[PDB]
Amino acid sequence: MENFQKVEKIGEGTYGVVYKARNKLTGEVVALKKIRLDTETEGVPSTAIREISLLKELNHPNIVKLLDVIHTENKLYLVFEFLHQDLKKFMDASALTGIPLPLIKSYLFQLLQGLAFCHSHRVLHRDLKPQNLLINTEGAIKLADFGLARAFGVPVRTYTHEVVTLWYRAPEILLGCKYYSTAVDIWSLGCIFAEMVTRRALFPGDSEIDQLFRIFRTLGTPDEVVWPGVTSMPDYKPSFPKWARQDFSKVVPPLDEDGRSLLSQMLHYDPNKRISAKAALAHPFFQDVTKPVPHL
Amino acid sequence: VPDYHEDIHTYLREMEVKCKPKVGYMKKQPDITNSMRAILVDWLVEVGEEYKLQNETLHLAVNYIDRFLSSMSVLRGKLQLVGTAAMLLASKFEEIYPPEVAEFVYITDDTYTKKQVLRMEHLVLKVLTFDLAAPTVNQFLTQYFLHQQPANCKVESLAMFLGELSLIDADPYLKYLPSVIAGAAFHLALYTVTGQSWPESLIRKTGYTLESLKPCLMDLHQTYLKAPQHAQQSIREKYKNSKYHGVSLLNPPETLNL
Ligand SMILES: NS(=O)(=O)c1ccc(Nc2cc(OC3CCCCC3)nc3ncnn23)cc1
Repeated sequence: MENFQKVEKIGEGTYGVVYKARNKLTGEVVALKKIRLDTETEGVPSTAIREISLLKELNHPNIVKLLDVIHTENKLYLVFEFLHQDLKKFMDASALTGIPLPLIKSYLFQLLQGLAFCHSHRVLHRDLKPQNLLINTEGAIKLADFGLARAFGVPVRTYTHEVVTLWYRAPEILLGCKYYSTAVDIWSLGCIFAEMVTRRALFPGDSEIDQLFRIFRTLGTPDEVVWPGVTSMPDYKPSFPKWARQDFSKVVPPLDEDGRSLLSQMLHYDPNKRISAKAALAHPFFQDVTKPVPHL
Repeated sequence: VPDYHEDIHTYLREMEVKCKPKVGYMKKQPDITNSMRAILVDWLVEVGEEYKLQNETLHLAVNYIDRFLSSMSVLRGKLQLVGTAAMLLASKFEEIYPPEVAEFVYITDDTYTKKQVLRMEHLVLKVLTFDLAAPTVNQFLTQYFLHQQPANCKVESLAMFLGELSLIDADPYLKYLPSVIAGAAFHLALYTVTGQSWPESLIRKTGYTLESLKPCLMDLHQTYLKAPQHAQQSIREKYKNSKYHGVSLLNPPETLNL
C-alpha cells in the first residue's frame, strides 16, 4: 500500500472513490479504488464481493483489467489498468464535429465484443452508460464499473429491480417485469450507439414515467402487436398516451441503412426480439470495421 | 433455451475444475471430522429454510467451506464460525435481500460476536482470494432440466433433493465434480419417477455417458437408499413439504440395472 502515490480523483461510481496513481517503484500508472469498511456495521459490501469476484474472471481486452486487491483491515483497495478518459468527456469534446463514423463503428464493435464476453460468462453488467466506458489513446474502449453487476442463471430468476441508470434503463425494468436478462444490457448499448451518433442522450427523462413517455414518443407506445404482454405488465397503464412510432431517419439522421437496422434491433420493445451481443457482431454494419485512433 | 446457454455450460465446465477443494483435506484436519462437517452442512440447510434463502446460496456456502478447510486447520469450536461467515458471503453474493450480520449472529444463539463474524468474513475472503463465483450442482441441474421431455416437476424436485444430500457427505462426494453429481442426480430422479434414463441430448451436451456417471450413480443410490437412517435429517424434512412435492417420501428403486 505504501508504493502508491495518489495523483488525483478520477471518478466516483456505484460505490467507493477512484484515484489516478503511480507505483513509486515500477512507475506503472494505475487506477486505485478505495472502499471504506469502518468495521462496526455490516462487513464487506455486496457490491464489492460481486465486482471483485466477477472481474477476477472477466479478463478481456474490452474490459478494464483488475490487477490487484489490496485488502487492509480498515480499507479495501482495487488496482486497475489506467484509462485516461471516459466516453462522456470524449462525446463532449466533439459536440460540434461529431465522432467520425469509423470511430463509432469500431467503438460499438468493441463494446459488443466486451459485452458478449460478459453475457457468455453469465455476467450481467446492469449499468452501461457513457461515463462507465473508458478509452485509451490507442483506439480501445473498455467496460468499467462492475459494482452493479451480477452472475445470472439458466434460466434466470427475479433479480434486483432498482437497476441501471435512468436514461439507459430498458422498458421491461421500467414497466416492472418479473424477469430480465442479458437484453437489458443491449438496450443500454442501443441508447449509447444513438448518443454517439447525435451528440445528445437518446431518452433523458427525469422520472420513471417521464422516461417511459420519452421512449414511447420515439419508438411508439408499445402494444400487444409489437410486444406480446405489455398491457398486462405490473406497471403498465391503459391511460398511457398512444404516440406513433417516429421514423429512424429522424431519430438518428447520420446513420445509414445498416446502422438503423442494427439500432432498431437493439431497441426492440420485446426482450425476446432484442438482438444479442454475439449476434450483433455478425451484422453487416460491421463488415468494413477498422481501429481508428482519436485525434486525442 | 436462452442466448448463451451452451457457452455458459462450457465455461462452467472450465471453472468447476479450478474451484474444487482438496479431495482428502479432512484427513489432515487434526480436530474436526467429516461427521462434524455433516452437522454443519445440515445446520446450514436449517438456516436457509428459516431465512427463505435460495438453494444456490446453500450450495455456494458449502463450496466456500470446503475450499477454506482445504488450507486452514480449524478447531471444532470455530467450525460454526467458518460456516456462518460462508453463509453470509454466499448470501451477499446470491440473494436479493441477504440477511443482516446481526441475524447470522442471532442464529448461532450468540455463540460468536458480531466482531468475530465480520473478521471471519474478511479471513474467508483472503483465503479464497475473492473467488466466489463457483459452479454448483444446482447450476448444472437447472441447465440439464432444460433438456427434459417435457418438464416433470417431480423429477426436478427429486434431483434437487439428491443433489442436496450430496452436500452432507464429504466422503464420498468430494471426489466428484458438480457436473458429474448433477448428472447422477438427474438420472436417478428421472429413473425413479418415470422410468426413463439419462437422455441422448445430455450425452451430447456434457459428453457424459451412463458409464462415466456409474461410480457416482452407485454412491448416490446408496445415499438415497440410506437417507431415512442418516444422522442428519434436515434435507429429508425440507423436501417433505408441498413446495417440493413431497419427493423425499417417494421410494428409491431397489436396483438400477447399470
Ligand atoms: N473524467 S475523465 O477525464 O473523462 C476520466 C474518466 C475515467 C478515468 N479513468 C478511470 C476512472 C474510473 O472511475 C471509475 C468510477 C467512476 C465510473 C468509471 C469507473 N475507473 C477507472 N479504471 C481505470 N481507469 N479509470 C480518467 C479520467
